[PDB]
Amino acid sequence: MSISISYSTTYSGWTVADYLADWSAYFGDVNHRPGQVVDGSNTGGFNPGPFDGSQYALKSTASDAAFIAGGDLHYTLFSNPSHTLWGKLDSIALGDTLTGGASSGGYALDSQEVSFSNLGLDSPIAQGRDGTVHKVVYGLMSGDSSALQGQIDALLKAVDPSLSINSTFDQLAAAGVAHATP
Repeated sequence: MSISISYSTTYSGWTVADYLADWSAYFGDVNHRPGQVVDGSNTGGFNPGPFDGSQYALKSTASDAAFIAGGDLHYTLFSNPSHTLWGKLDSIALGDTLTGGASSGGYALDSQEVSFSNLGLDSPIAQGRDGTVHKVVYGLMSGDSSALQGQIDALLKAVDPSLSINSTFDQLAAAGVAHATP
């Protein structure tokens, strides 16, 4: 099946692009870069882990913002090509207050704002950091939602060419693609 969106009633009138720019700015940058991963505060984590699973989750350094990437995900760590997220990305959940982890049976958000599901993205290991899955998720880590925006846009176009990243969540609901939280 094709892209499926969940949205808080708050954002009914908001556009997906406007939402993502404010989200990404609110989440900020955890500075997950060479020489800047010196402890556990900015790694995120995998479920089940240690470097592969059905979820990768990360919370903001600055705020209570967090995201959960869902799929069948893999991370090379120090192995060539190094520091590459690859695999199937099915979903991206954005919201507040990450709970849980590997030891409690999964990551969760207390307050989900928006989620994008059935993304159908799939990157092979050998593509390295140029893979779409890596760029999408690493962008969210870095306070840049661009790659994710582009991919959401393309998927929406394919459902109905009047739909885009610049559509309202309400508009997307009218087209069969999104649903507000009751």
